[PDB]
Amino acid sequence: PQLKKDIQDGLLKMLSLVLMHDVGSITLALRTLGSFEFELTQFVRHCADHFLNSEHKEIRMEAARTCSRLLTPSVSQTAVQVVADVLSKLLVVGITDPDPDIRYCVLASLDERFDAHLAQAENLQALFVALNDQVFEIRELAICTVGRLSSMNPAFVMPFLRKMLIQILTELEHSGIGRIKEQSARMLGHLVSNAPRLIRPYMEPILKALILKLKDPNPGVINNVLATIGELAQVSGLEMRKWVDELFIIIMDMLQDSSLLAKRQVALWTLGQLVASTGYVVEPYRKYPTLLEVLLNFLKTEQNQG
Amino acid sequence: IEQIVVALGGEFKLYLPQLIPHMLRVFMHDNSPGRIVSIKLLAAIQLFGANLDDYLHLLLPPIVKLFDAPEAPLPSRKAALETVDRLTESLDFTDYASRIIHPIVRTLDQSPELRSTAMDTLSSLVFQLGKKYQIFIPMVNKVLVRHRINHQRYDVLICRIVKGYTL
Amino acid sequence: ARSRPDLMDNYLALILSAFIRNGLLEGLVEVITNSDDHISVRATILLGELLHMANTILPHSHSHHLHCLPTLMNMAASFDIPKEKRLRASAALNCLKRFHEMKKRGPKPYSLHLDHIIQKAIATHQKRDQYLRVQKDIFILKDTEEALLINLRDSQVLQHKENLEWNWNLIGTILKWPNVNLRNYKDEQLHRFVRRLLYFYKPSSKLYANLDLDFAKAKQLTVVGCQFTEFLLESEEDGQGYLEDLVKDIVQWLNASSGMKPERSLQNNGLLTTLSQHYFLFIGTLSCHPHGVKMLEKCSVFQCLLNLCSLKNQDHLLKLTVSSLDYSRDGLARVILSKILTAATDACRLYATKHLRVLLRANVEFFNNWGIELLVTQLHDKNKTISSEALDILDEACEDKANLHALIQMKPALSHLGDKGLLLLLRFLSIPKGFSYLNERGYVAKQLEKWHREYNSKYVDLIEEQLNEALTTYRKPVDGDNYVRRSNQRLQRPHVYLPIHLYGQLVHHKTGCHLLEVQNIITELCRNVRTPDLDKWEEIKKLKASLWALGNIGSSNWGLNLLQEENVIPDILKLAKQCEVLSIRGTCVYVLGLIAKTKQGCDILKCHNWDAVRHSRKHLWPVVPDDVEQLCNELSSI
Repeated sequence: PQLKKDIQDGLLKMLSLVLMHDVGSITLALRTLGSFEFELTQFVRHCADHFLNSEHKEIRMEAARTCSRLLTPSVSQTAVQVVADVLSKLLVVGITDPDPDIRYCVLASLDERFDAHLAQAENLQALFVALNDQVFEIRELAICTVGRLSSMNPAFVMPFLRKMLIQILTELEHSGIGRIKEQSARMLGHLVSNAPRLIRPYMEPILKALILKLKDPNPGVINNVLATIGELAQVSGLEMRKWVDELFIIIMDMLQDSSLLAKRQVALWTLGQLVASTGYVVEPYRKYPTLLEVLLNFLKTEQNQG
Repeated sequence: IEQIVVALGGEFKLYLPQLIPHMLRVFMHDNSPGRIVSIKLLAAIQLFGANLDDYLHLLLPPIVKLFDAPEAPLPSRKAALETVDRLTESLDFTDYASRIIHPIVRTLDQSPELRSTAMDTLSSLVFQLGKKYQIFIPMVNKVLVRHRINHQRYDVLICRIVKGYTL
Repeated sequence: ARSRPDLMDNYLALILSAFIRNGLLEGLVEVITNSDDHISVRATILLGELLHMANTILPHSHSHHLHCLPTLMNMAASFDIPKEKRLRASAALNCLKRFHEMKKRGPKPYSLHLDHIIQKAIATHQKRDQYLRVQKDIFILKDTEEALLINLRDSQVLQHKENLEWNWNLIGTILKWPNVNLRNYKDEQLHRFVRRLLYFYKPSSKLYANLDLDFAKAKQLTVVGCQFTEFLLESEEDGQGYLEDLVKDIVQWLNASSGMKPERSLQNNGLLTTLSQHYFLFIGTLSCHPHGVKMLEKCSVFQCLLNLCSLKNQDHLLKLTVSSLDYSRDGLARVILSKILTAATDACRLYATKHLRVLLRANVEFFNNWGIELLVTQLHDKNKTISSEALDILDEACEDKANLHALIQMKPALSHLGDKGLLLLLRFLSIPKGFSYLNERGYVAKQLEKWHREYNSKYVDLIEEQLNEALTTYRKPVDGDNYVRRSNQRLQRPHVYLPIHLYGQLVHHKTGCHLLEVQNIITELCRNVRTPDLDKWEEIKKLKASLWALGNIGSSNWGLNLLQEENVIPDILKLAKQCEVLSIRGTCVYVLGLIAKTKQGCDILKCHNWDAVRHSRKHLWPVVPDDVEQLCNELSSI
């Protein structure tokens, strides 16, 4: 830990004569460059040849893994336009790519150091058109993006964040197949633990949606609808108290009748996080006299440590 | 169905979503040779208009398999490409832009003989987008160069976003 | 006839409340209520019309509420908003009075005459100008999507009313954003769609009226509407993209100033605590010239604070006058910084300006309500201008004309900066009030302003690469003012400016404007070094468009027809000589023809164009023109 300049001079001597002056020599050098932080002027604009008009697989895939790590030292108005140019060059290849794997890899390099750079008018429309998708796991953080950019620029998003929520409840009470229900039970579970700031004046979308949709005849429904109840009290406290003399009745089918096996490691966690969050105390605990000893069989039958 | 909504007007939103799971089971199985059920259904789809903007995510994603599955016959997929064009002029698709660029690449790779029918599909979409084309400039260099697509109108809408005209 | 009398009665009530006879005018609030009840609460028991009487009573009440608003705030505006919300949620006949409530700040009520729901988005799109409507189109699309969501919530009656409750509770973050940053453009765009949604849906209109019936938000919207007209000449005006930095500078200026913008909701209760806090903060943070825009709220609420004392701020004004008379060595002084809210007490002692306003309102009573808020500010600025012209540097500005002492020295008089070339180079670079100098040369005194216009010509010699707004202001003043023969000769030696081509192409009737324009194009077409060629091609295309668009003008256009023939002979000579510029001019003419094409007349000219394209051309030079003429050929064929 005394000569970093020796490694830096060796890197600038070896990589510059390979990159500036075939296939594996690009990857084995760009993975070497993106390993630790440096002090980077001409090496940023060197990427105007690789991921623009390539037809391979591992060129546009590794385009966001290096440039997101080289910009770690992020008032000096010198390289701000360079960061904006890199942020504009990543979106024209993270959206226009046909492969789902590269579109999954362009979201694994986003950090919290770009909150003030995404407030421009030329960068909001890049994520305004990234809502509809056939790939399911890209749309999981699609609500997290508009929830993170909700409180940062609230003066220009107030019609936008209220018109994505009205299309949510239209498919809960009007679904007939298990695929849409299985997708919706995973989609609604992300907003209850990522962005509480769009929930506290918005009781009415999530209040009525978690009443009638708890009586579905596939263990995946029990595993995924209850993920919303798993964080039901973190976003609001002492608000749902006047309507919870019926929620603790249907839980026994999750406990007894061991025929439809569900993930009890998250089910017991869901039934446990509701106590010490919004203040649930003695008032339901006498209405069941029989389930006090069934937990003695729960703690002796299943051998799951979780 | 198609005689009800043409005589009442624009008030039929109160009985719409009670028949969407009845339509989800249509595209799953079809024992009829030739698939006349979807052909008779698209004739009622073409008279929707501009009143189905609140239940578009339950009918527009499940109609991708009709022009993608190899089990579909040839006259079945010929009448469903302009069906989106019949409702593109009435509806708005400022947020729906990603699913009409990427699947049509692998759609055109399978059936190149249906170019004269599928050539009008993207036209009504790029007439609706406007200033949402400058991102997808090398996409032509991805697609049309591979497939030798030439038409006199295509040099207009590519140029119109470059010079900055609006019509 | 009733707009002047209601304003005079409100001014008399404010003068009685400000004086010692406050008990003789405190019982007129019901008299301010029945005028609000004769058009709104008149249809509560029985509906009657009297439609013209209700329309005249609503407009006079709207003018009295938008004139000063010292009576409704804050014990009568909350009762007036609730009565209007109850009248809008009662029936469809009483709900039509909201447009007069919408015509005060967000006026666009005559866009759609209740037909139809599909034409409401087209009316909202046509409600703009629309020159630069990039963000306005996205705002109109968001408003149309919000109206569609409200229509879905109205059609989800009555077992899926969660979206109606979301639309009713859609002012949670909007009330917090307007109290900290003072930006309610999206709320004004969403409130403008409530008049379009009230055409055929009673429950959606009732939900939209109950959603915007907040008493805490109505006063903030009124303050935002009253403060939007004060930044027209006091602060700097810019676009929508540059307003964020100005809003951040106006919202975050000091530490003690942040405890009054979000707080003090009932500002019309005492109206003495904020002025005392400002007078206490100005004595501490002196000799720094900070908070240039933070004192606008104290200046706007200076005349509205009728419940204050007579000589409460006399010691603070004396301390400010003593501090301003000994801080001339700071290097940054502004006479309109904090002196606008301090000199108002000398002209508002006991019914001084009220009688002069009432005499001007009763003398004509025709248009004494639109520009009254600007005339009062001009009178308050001119009341202290005689002391500012004698207390500041009046004979030292010509000997110490530096970059710091040239703040407001450019508009002292008409002959103040008639030959100052040093300040013009800074005024052209800053451009804070560059458009205000052209109004003095166009309003009056046309005989003594042309030399000042020559100073504008000096600006035409100063900054050749001017902006679009400065070019538009230079083209409008040269066309609006007569005797522009000296300004039309500026294009004789222009490099890339061309400031007399578009101004002369609108209306040309003199021989001097036609004899020089017929030879300038022929002189510019000869120099084939691409500098004057594209300008001559654009001028010929603009002349052809002005000759083709004028279907009825004119009867005395024989000289214009001769100039058009001389330009068409020069266009034929340029087509026989050149190939690239001729193809560019032909593509421009084809675009100008296809922009307003309505027949198949362009297809008949293809047989005459194909014979001319093969007469005198090339194969390599026309390859660049063939990539751009294909769109024109496709537009002419189809």
